[PDB]
Amino acid sequence: MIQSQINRNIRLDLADAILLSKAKKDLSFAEIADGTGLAEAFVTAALLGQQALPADAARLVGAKLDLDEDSILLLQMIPLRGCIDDRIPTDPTMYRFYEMLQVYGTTLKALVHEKFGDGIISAINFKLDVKKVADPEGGERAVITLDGKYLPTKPF
Amino acid sequence: MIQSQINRNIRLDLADAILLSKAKKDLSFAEIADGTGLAEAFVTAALLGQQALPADAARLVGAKLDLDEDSILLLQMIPLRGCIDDRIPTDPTMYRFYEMLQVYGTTLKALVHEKFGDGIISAINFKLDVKKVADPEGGERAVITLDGKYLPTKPF
Amino acid sequence: MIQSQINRNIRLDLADAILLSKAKKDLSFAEIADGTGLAEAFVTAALLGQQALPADAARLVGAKLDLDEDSILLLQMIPLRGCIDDRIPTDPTMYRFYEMLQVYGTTLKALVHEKFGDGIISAINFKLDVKKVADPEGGERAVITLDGKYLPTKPF
Amino acid sequence: MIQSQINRNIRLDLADAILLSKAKKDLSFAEIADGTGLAEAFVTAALLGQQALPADAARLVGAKLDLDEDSILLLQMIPLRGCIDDRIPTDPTMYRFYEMLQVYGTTLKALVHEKFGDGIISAINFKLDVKKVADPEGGERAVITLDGKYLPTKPF
Amino acid sequence: MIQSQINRNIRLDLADAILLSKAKKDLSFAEIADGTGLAEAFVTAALLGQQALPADAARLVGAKLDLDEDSILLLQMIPLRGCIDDRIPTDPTMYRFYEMLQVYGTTLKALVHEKFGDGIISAINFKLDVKKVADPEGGERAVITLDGKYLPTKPF
Amino acid sequence: MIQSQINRNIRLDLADAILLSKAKKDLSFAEIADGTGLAEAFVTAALLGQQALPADAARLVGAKLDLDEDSILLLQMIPLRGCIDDRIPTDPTMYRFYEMLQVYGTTLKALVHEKFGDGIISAINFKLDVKKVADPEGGERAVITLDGKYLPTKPF
Amino acid sequence: MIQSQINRNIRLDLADAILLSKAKKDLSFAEIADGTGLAEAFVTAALLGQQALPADAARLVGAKLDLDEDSILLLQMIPLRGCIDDRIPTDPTMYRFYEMLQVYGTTLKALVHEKFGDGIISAINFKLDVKKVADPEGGERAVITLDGKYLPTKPF
Amino acid sequence: MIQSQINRNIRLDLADAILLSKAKKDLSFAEIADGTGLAEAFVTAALLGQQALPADAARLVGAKLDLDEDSILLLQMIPLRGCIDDRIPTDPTMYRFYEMLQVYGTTLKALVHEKFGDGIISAINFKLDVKKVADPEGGERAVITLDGKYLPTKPF
Amino acid sequence: MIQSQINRNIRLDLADAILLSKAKKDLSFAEIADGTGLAEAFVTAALLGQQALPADAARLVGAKLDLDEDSILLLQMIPLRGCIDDRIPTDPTMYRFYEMLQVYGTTLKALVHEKFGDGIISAINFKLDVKKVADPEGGERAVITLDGKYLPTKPF
Amino acid sequence: MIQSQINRNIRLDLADAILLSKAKKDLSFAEIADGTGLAEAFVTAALLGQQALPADAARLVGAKLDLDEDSILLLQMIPLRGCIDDRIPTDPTMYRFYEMLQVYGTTLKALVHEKFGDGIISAINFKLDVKKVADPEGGERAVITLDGKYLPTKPF
Repeated sequence: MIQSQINRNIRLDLADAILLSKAKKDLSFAEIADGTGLAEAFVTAALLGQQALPADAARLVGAKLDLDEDSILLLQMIPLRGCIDDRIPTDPTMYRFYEMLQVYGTTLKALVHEKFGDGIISAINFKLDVKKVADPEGGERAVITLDGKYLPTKPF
Repeated sequence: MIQSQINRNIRLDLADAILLSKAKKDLSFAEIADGTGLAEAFVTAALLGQQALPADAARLVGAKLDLDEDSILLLQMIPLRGCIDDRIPTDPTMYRFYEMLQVYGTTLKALVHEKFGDGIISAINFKLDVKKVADPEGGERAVITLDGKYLPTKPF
Repeated sequence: MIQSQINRNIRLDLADAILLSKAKKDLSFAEIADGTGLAEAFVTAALLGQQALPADAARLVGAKLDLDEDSILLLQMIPLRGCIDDRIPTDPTMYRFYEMLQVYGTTLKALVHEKFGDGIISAINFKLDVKKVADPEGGERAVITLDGKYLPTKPF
Repeated sequence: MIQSQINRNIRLDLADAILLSKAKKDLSFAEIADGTGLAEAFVTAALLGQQALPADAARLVGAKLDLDEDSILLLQMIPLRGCIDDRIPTDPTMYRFYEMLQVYGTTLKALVHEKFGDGIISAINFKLDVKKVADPEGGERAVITLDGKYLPTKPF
Repeated sequence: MIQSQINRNIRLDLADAILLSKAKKDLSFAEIADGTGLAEAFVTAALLGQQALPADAARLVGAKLDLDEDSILLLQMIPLRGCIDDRIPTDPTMYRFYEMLQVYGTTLKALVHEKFGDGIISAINFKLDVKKVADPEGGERAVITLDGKYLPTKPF
Repeated sequence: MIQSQINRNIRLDLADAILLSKAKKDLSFAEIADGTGLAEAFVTAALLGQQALPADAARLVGAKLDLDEDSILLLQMIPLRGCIDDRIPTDPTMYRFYEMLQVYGTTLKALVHEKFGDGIISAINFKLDVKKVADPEGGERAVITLDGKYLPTKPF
Repeated sequence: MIQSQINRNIRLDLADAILLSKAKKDLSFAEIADGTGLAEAFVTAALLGQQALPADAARLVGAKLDLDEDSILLLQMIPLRGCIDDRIPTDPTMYRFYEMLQVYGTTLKALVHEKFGDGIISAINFKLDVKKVADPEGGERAVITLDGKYLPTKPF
Repeated sequence: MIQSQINRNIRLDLADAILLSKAKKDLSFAEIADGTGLAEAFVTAALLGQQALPADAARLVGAKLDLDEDSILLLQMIPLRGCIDDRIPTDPTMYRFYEMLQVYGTTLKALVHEKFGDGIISAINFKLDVKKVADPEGGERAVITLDGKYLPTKPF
Repeated sequence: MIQSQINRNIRLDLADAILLSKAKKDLSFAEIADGTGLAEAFVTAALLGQQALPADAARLVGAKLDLDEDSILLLQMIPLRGCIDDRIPTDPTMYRFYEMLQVYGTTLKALVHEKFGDGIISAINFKLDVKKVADPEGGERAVITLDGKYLPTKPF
Repeated sequence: MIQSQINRNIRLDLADAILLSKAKKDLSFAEIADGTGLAEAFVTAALLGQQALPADAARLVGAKLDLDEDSILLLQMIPLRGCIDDRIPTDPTMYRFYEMLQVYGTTLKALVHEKFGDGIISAINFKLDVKKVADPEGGERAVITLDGKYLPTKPF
């Protein structure tokens, strides 16, 4: 894929249409990603404008959601990424993930440098997943796994 | 503990002093936390101004770091949390965790509502840890586990 | 249930249409909510894009307001919450509630930690109500009750 | 009292000193306010730089906290109010009250206009209290009462 | 009136249309307010989306400006107030009033507290008028009178 | 006077010192300005860093407040004006004047152009005063007079 | 003229239409202003939404650009001024004039107070012109002249 | 020559010291620059932290102001330029030059491209001066000349 | 030539249309620029709203992309430049170039002043290109060359 | 190196001390880096707080600049990176590199995706250098080479 976007509004407008069609068909994101060979977090992110789908997956989810030909093509374009309206989320569900950064951001830095060294944990060579588990005290917990490659910073 | 702070600069200035003492003594965060009974991410976060240490743990790390009495008291105080200087990190290592939110924030929201329902994954009833694993294609990866309670949003 | 929004403009545009119909029909929020079994503050918030209505209540309020079938479906979706245009309200009526945070925010923090411990008063396990009472000295007062669960922050 | 401040840092620096004295003396805000004749939220807000104490209460809390003469006088000055560092709190405890505004701000406006009319609920002719109660489902809740005069907006 | 707005763009778009009709009809704000019994500043503010007109005044100004019935209803709605695009005016005429705040804002605070005590001068229980007077040095001056009730901040 | 400042912190730091001395001596702004031949609002603004005092008034207020020689010189310097910490006041007393601009800013623009024409009402050739009067409904009111030269905008 | 605007987008949308007509007709701003009796900077500013044209000039440039009657009327309206999208220009050509203020802003203040006294150089009683001259070392230079009335700040 | 600064606070603190010395010695910027062969705008900007002085000029002005040897050296370093505290000036005298950009910024762009072509008028190959002239209608005017080289933007 | 834009949205909307046509036709930027005689970075920048194409190149790329006549004209106008939506990129690919300025911006300043002197490296007399090369350790690298004229800052 | 910083001010204050010592000693960055075996851009960045020096290089440059032992240790710690005071540079020399992003940011994205695919050019696996070359039309140019590894974004 060599085609890319520069205005996030195009794919994000498509995301809204996808969500409406998805709600009318009573579909889940697991169901949509089923048969694509791709993880639910990757396929979901693509629908929401933050990843590009291969052609085969794009045609599959486009059929499932009744998308027109322009929209199936748009899902394959490399996006202009950035899902937050204005830098800091207002939505409580999204905000809690930002709050984890406000509380543990420097701890993440410190422990990455202690265990790996100078450099970063990648957000590109990177996998994400969300699992629901029982809480032994009652209720449920989300176990969200961030799996990123360590890239070192060395002198040159 | 019923005492709390309102100006983050006090605990963050202490953090800078802790970090210099820690460097002079060639100490790691894992070995500072050893013997506290507490996870390294929790103890590290406390040193960096973002959690309160129980008294026994505050005295132990204070001994290792040669902290004065006011500093050992300060580590026990409930902090004014917020480790980011100005809302968005400049540091590449912490920025990548912000970028995961810019790319996957809406996917996290969508999958949380899919698997749990309306509501939030807690940043309060919450544990995190960082593990280093080998990348089968070469190098190292960080597996960062966010483990939060689901709190539902229901009508009233 | 499992469907959710990512762009607040969809439900906020619906709220504008809802307010027009409500005004044209000379309806109050109390009487739109009457018969739903849900509190006026919850139903009002849903109309204004900040909560999801159960199917039975969305159908009922949609009949009262002559909403099309897509609008009744949108009311049931889990919203992308955040009602303030740009972080700080300009409207005097909403600004006063922000001002109470500028004046008493640190007092709320201090007294919450004093009475409960480290942690938060939840905005999720949470309800509020607005009550009109007579002022003994003349005129009327609003008694706005914020009722949230204490969630402790514990070492791990 | 006709003396007032223009730079919040003077009283906020004093607040930090008060908090350290309070912690060294193992005092609660309820204990400090006992005997002043004033509500704990009012006295606490004054200590934290957001209200002015009458002379007798200033002298009393200054004895309890072993404050010097300049500090006792500062507590009686009318403050430059505003406790939030930079408009939006970073601290989770304080942030939850902001989130209440992001979710319910327009509902509070709508319900205030429906029950009272055009105008505002006052943040000046206004009392606040925080009450710890049992959660009937288990645990504890905060019942926070905002009690403000209705001021109408009428043509002229 | 119990109906209120949450999106200022609706009444502001109406204001743009009102101003065009006013310009085509060569009308002044003084002429439009004549016969309403309401001050020109109040009626003007309502046209520009910042006040609500009573029904009789809305019908009279609507006849003068040839407004449709939806527009006449909208003028009676309680607005989402806030006339400044983005917090600080760009327009020189409006900016000068902001600059008066930058220069005299702390003086206004200091003199209010000196003459009245702790508290505010209300922007709600409030009247405003603009008068043209001759400058004895040549030219003209505006005398703009801000008339607000004092509301005291008292201990509780 | 040809000397001017470029960093407001110098004169604002002086202002804090002036306020402490003023408080210790139980002085009002009205009596500090007594005998200067200058209006209380002008003298007060100079003490608070927003105007320059002539040498005679600077010595006169400097004696009343027991200011050192450098301070009396500073009060004569042309200031770097701007009393608001960060663009929008947090203090309720100053905020209300900002809110009057949010509600009536466009009304003030419209009425200025109607009565005078294109141009501005000056904040430079400008005087203000604060008067305390009875509220005929009960209580007290402030009548704040803004008196500014009309400067026309003309084609060239 | 007593008619004014409050939303800059109306005249800025007109400016875009003017620019398209001007490009299609191969006209310069000098040619458009020729015959108006007005300086090219003033007429150009009016076309771009920042000044008001007298009626004779409005009709003339309207004929040159084949504008409709609503547009010719809009050009006569007193504008809501402010041509910069979001406070700081992104465009290099416009940014250089902002950079001149970042480098020389305090020097301009200092030199104005030294030559004139306390007060301002007016942006209202003000003329601007752009002159192209040869660079004696090769190339071309712009000599831009800012010609503003000095308005003194005097005690009262 | 080759030494440069990265923190504007160091030279801006030096500027404050220079202004205090200058005020005590009753010096003007014209007299300080006298004998340097450099324009008063250039020397003044250097004192205020926005240009570098040659060694001969730096010792010369340093002797007039009784600067220590570290200060004379600092004046010769290449500065981190930027005199505005926070992007938009609060001071009325400096604000007027920003307002000229809000009013004429796009006119300056349009006339530069008309007279010269695509590209910029330089703020680096650039000179400015401030001249006082008489206003034939009474009073005084400042003529500020901005003189910058045209650098073209050409295809490659 | 002499025509220029003031609202970036016009050319940026055209960019979106170009990208859609480009993807439908399976074209690369390299192929679109082929035959123009112009570098691929310059032509691409023009398509994306940030440069002006000469007439012959505009017609060539217009034919390739099946653009209408208004669009071919628009591509020849001098743009209102600025491709970043809100100052700091959200997109990871664009953000890495901002991060190189956060890490190396003061080093670039320091080394420019050491090797060249006071002044700037031009962004106007400026060429850039992107080259794909083998990584000697495995994989691919981008070698991005910024080639700008040095403009000195000298006294006047 | 497992030690890291969380507050950039510590290393940036050290950078200012380094720059003063460097200026007093008439040293260039090239000669400070000479004998380290490290590139001038890397050593310079470390001195300015944006990289970590290995122990041998830290001791060598510490000797050259007469740094104390705490400072030599600080240069070895992994920094909290971010050299720009407030997100967008004010300094002209630094700003030109930001302007290159405003003009070419979307072109860089487009050409990276065209030549490499989805993903990023690394700012971590990354080197840069600054070279002076003669301009054949007269004067000098800077050739700044940004050399980063391509990291692909692949489906998972």
